[PDB]
Amino acid sequence: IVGGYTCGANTVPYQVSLNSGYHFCGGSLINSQWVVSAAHCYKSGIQVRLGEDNINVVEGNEQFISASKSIVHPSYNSNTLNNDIMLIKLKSAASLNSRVASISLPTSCASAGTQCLISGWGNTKSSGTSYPDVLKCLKAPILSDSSCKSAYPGQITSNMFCAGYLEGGKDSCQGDSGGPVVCSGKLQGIVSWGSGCAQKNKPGVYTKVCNYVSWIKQTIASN
Ligand SMILES: [Ca+2]
Repeated sequence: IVGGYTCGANTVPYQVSLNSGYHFCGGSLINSQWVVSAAHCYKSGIQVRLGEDNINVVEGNEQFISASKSIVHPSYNSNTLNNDIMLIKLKSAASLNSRVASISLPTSCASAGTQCLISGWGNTKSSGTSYPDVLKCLKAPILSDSSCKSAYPGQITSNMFCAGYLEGGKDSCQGDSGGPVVCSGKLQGIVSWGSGCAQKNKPGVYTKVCNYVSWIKQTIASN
């Protein structure tokens, strides 16, 4: 997250870190057994880390649970990132508590203009590289479809939305991929892509989770 703030330990209790020997992507706990992330964060051998604040110190509220299954969307296209969503099943259910909690899936899609909370352990520099240890947060508004398509001509599908600041300076970034965009208390986006991070006229692009709720529900009903 570039231009964000330190969230505060366990104040984003549905945020997970995906670990394959190191943190590589975020995700969102949607019930005790399932995490939603980005399909471009697929790796074999994922361990889900819940209750994290500092990802490099065991502070006492973590649960580390191996994934048993990952399910990339059936229509994921890794070239365009259309349908950039994946489900990860935990080998064992998380113990839900004040620091490890699920986020609701949406009933309706979020509105342009809505300020959402984006979080993660990704890079905090627009130019250069610095990865935080503790979870960072950003409030960013959803941008109109026409603004998003003007920023990325011929690249935005109906399964993507933009959020952020066209003047630059505030955005998600590498290493935040897969993590949540929460708007009015529901998971509305997944950190997916953008041109650089926090560059002028190049806002973040997010997977539109409200288009996937039927797939998520039927998949979790089946696995
Ligand atoms: Ca930790």
